[PDB]
Amino acid sequence: LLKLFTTMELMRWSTLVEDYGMELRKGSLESPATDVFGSTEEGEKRWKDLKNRVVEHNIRIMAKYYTRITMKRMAQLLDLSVDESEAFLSNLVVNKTIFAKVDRLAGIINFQRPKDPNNLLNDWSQKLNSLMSLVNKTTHLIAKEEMIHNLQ
Amino acid sequence: NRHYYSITINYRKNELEQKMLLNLHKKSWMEGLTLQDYSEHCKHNESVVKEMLELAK
Repeated sequence: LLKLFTTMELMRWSTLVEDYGMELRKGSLESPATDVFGSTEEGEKRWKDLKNRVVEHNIRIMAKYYTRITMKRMAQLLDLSVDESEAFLSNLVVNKTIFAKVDRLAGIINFQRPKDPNNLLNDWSQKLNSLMSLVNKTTHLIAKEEMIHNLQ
Repeated sequence: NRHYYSITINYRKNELEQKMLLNLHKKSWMEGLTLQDYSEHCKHNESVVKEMLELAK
């Protein structure tokens, strides 16, 4: 649960293989894992849908970051094919990846770098940067000016 | 006005009232560090006032 909680480091599911396997083996707790695999196809749908759901979820986590993990490298670190990464992109176009950048030339993607209107976006960055510099500059200024009063 | 008259009124203002009330009122129309709301409207020239520029046209 805490690994599914937030800020998911891209982790190996082979580490989850022994977790789910002994999660079938032990009858100490959560005995109906064999009931999760109860139907011949349904637990397989839960399983491929499960690996699918986390392998989309972590992409939505690193999609917050603009750090550009360069998905041709990511498909190599994931040890999975880029064709099912195109299938992952078919899950992304219905998962609304619609604000992104792909390449005919490269295979590296960008989740950002919009058209960037300077009357909107660099407007906004310049606004909160300048203003927060001004008023954060304002407060501890007079506050430390009150702190030096107590040394007298 | 019969049986009932009036008297003139003048004032007095010393320089502490003058400059205290004056910088009090200019400061009541100015900002704290005073550089604060400048870039705000400089960049509302890019966000808001462009609409008022088109409506002006």
